[PDB]
Amino acid sequence: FIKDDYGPESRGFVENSYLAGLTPTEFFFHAMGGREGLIDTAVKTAETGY
Amino acid sequence: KNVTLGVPRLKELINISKKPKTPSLTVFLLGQSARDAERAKDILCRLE
Amino acid sequence: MNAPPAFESFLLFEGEKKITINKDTKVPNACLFTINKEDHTLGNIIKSQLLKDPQVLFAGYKVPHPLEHKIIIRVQTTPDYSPQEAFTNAITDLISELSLLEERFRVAIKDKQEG
Amino acid sequence: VIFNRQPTLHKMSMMGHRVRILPWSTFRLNLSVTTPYNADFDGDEMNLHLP
DNA sequence: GGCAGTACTAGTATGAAAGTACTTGAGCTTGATC
RNA sequence: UAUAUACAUAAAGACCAGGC
DNA sequence: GATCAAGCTCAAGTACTTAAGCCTGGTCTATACTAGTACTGCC
Ligand SMILES: [Mg+2]
Repeated sequence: FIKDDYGPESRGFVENSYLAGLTPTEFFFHAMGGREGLIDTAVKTAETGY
Repeated sequence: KNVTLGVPRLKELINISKKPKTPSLTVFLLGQSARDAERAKDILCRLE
Repeated sequence: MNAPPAFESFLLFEGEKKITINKDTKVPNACLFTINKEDHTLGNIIKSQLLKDPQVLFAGYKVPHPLEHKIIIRVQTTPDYSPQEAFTNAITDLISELSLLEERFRVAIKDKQEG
Repeated sequence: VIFNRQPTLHKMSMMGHRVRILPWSTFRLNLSVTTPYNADFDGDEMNLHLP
């Protein structure tokens, strides 16, 4: 992407559905949004248990 | 207005920590300053 | 290490009766058959032969659990027709069907070869 | 038997059961019972304490 | 043939926590004395 | 003929990997 | 009436205690220094 692109594609909006398949970058951003799910689930359990 | 919720807010109430991440105070207005936005912004300037 | 023997499905050991007949107290003329070491092959034939008998009000089977091999067949007939008679006529009627099918399949073979 | 799964978050995660003995190697339990223990069947394990 | 020195082996000796509570130091106020 | 061979030992700790 | 000293309170800095539950596997566990004993070489 070009510097200072605030458009929907550059900032992570994925316009494809799992069926048509994600394009390369949308695959990476989709992986960045899923890492935040894995991390929370690993962190919160040890706090909710203490 | 971003406030803390979920488990991070639960440690605050339980531990009764002196300094919460997000202290907040809701304020209600009595007279005509409640209905009018202009009369309200006046009190708004007095609290800030 | 706990896997049951393969033969344990179709073989009876000492003391197990093949069939066990217990009357059913909920209902008049209702009987409940218990067949050890059988499965849906045998149970389904009979049920479907009992429902042709117009003097049979109810017939059905179930395998209580798949890991233990037995069938449980409830039969309810009309008065003055015994549910043990219903279940015997069912078995003799299949034998008279399957003996007719094995003879008709042998004729179609000889016809089929060189004919 | 009493029957457990860790961690025990509330008290529905220890409930007394009534044994029935079946072959092969795994404890077997009704599917409605998988709501309290919060256990789905993929490689899970559950303790058994015989009073 | 015996004694001394050196080497080897065996045993013994030693960045990317956070928060709360307590203690110490400094500053301010009051009292006493000149 | 009688009588006898009865159970104990694999330490503990450290880090590492995985499971739910 | 003013100045100095003492006492009390407040704020800041430093130190001490905790960070999920159960379970299965594996690999690996001192080194260095000193003292004593044995063997070899030389007188
Ligand atoms: Mg699971």
